[PDB]
Amino acid sequence: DAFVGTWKLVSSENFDDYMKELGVGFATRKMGGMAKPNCIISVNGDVITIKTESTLKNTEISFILGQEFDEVTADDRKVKSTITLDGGVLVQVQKWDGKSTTIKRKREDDKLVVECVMKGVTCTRVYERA
Ligand SMILES: O=C(O)c1ccccc1NC(=O)N1CCc2ccccc21
Repeated sequence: DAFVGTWKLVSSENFDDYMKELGVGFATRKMGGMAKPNCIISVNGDVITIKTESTLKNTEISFILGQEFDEVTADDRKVKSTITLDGGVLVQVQKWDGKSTTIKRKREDDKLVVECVMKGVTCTRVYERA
């Protein structure tokens, strides 16, 4: 849809603070912060696939909107994820150990804008088409 494509990170705001709030350690935050991932989004019927690729870590999820799934995150959290489409926004919640974080993926002009919230910390990651 609006989301399908190959996208490259072009800017990041507050990612270090977000990783800290998630409980990511210093060494991993150091490696993660200077990464410039690509994100490849595809759809085949009910099933959406999001691949996030980088030099030091690749992840992939495939899901059906509204259907909870188990996910191991890039930082090795074992979470329950649910992704829904709300007003053109892909809204992902990840739940684990009584905590949650929300990851919203939105299309804005030429950008794929990713807003990540954990407690008081909001991180914005901006991607453009490769
Ligand atoms: O990066 C993002 O914008 C991102 C945004 C929302 C949710 C997950 C994310 N990131 C992610 O899944 N990965 C995978 C591998 C890797 C290496 C370095 C930094 C990040 C990531």
